[PDB]
Amino acid sequence: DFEEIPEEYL
Amino acid sequence: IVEGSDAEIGMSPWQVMLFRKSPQELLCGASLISDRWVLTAAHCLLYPPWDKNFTENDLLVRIGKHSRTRYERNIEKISMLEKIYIHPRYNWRENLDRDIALMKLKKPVAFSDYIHPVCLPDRETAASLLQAGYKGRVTGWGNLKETGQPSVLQVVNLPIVERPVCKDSTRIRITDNMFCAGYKPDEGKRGDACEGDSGGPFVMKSPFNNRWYQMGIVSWGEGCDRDGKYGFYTHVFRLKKWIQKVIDQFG
Amino acid sequence: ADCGLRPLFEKKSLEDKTERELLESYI
Ligand SMILES: N[C@H](Cc1ccccc1)C(=O)N1CCC[C@H]1C(=O)NCc1cccnc1
Ligand SMILES: *[C@@H]1O[C@H](CO)[C@@H](O)[C@H](O)[C@H]1NC(C)=O
Ligand code: NA
Ligand code: NA
Repeated sequence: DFEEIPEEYL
Repeated sequence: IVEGSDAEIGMSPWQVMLFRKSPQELLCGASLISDRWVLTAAHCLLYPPWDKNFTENDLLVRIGKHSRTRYERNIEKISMLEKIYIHPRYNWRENLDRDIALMKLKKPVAFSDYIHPVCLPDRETAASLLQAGYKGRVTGWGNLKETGQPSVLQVVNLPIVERPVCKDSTRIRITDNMFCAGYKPDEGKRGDACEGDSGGPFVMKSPFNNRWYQMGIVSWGEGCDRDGKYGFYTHVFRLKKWIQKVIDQFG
Repeated sequence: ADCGLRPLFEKKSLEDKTERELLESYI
């Protein structure tokens, strides 16, 4: 359901 | 939030979303109290009856948000956790007494039109504003109904309730570290926090200096927006000496 | 210092649509 976030943050 | 409305842009710039890294999902609300410190409910991080015990690296904080699910490019900011601090006398076994925790960010967040800290009350603003009948404001991306989810941040204004009415509404033992809020059945109007609003702020705008203060933290309720039930909030001022001790100790 | 003063509201002397409901309850 959530738009993926930038990989940087993961 | 049940029976609330969409927030305006920038209406709650201290609102924080607690976000699980994998699977990517909302965990809780929270609030920004300085460029490095975030306030939430302890049960957002530690609740053994539900096998919940998160560590810093399990989590992210998303600040400046409006949309629940979208990645709000050039507006929200996402930060990693340096350390979690739970109140040492948080009572997860019984009644969520002292339901409060702090999160220190790895790096300071940049303030903007959408990102700005809330004040914490001093003794006098608390004594003046924490009165039955006085209204505060609760915000969150939690469920719209007890038994779905909002497109954007929701807001509801709710009156503080007399402590005997709080006590008489429930079989759980309430303590001085809690207050309750919400309309009575005979009041016509309704509204409540619900699942997913946990950890978000209950704020009041002081009429003395026109600043917003965080008086409570979404802690617990029995159902959402049920007639004759009330939402319970952590009493931030009563636990402020702990807050200060942590921030003074750990930066 | 600047806590609790929202850039898009208090800092520009704009009110949100329901803050007055809070003020009116502070009797
Ligand atoms: N429904 C429980 C009631 C309770 C159980 C055990 C101790 C104290 C209270 C609750 O609110 N819980 C169980 C533990 C987490 C918390 C919760 O869901 N809080 C979020 C919430 C739920 C419902 C309404 N408003 C806020
Ligand atoms: C929570 O986890 C921390 C680290 O995993 C651990 O020290 C504690 O035993 C767990 N249970 C608690 C904190 O009640
Ligand atoms: Na009771
Ligand atoms: Na109710």
